Amino acid sequence: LGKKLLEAARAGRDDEVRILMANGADVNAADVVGWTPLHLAAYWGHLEIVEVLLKNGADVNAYDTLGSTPLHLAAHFGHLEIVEVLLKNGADVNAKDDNGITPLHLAANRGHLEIVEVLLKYGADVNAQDKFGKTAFDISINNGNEDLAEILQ
Amino acid sequence: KVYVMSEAKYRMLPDDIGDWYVRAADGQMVPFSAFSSSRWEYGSPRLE
Amino acid sequence: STEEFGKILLKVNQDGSRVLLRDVAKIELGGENYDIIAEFNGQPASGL
Repeated sequence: LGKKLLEAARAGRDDEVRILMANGADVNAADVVGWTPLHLAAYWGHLEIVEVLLKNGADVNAYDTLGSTPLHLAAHFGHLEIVEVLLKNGADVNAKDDNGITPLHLAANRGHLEIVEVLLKYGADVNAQDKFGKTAFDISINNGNEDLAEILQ
Repeated sequence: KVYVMSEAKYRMLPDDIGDWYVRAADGQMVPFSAFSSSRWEYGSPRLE
Repeated sequence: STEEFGKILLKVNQDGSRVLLRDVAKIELGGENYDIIAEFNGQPASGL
């Protein structure tokens, strides 16, 4: 039953996600790798389902077997609307995976300038380091994205 | 043929990556965890 | 992309400063050869 929700949240079947959670299917149902419906919704870029899942009380700081949150995925894959909705629903902006990588690190690395500003707005630690001691600035300088490096001083 | 490969039990879990050590020039053994980061993503198992 | 080739790390200096490929080279998309150039009525062109 919770399996159907994982598959439906991934597929973007907005209609089926509501029908399944009307039968009280586990909204924090994890797959083999530890991905919730909110992970699959954040990754594949389903805004309507992300909201519907969070309004039905989905763990916003749910983490996979490597410590990646839906915010990690949303930020990394240039999903501006989903990042905002997640952060509005109290998603740890300074969340770290098993590598020490943050939603800012990922957004910064792919050069999603709009998302970086939204993350900083909610108090994203700019000096936050990964396991290799790299900031979002270190990334921008190495990438040579001077537009992004300006925002992080 | 002669095939070298990990015994099944040492290549089943993502956490087994860190159990694998490589020898540096200075002679010290370095775990994969020291110089590598990992994350889950989606890709095709059959590209047409 | 040229962006990814540019940030290839050649070496790190003793003072911890990085030497990237873009610090010793220009990185652009360009012909395998610049040997064959065609014009159609004096206008820049390719063909088969």
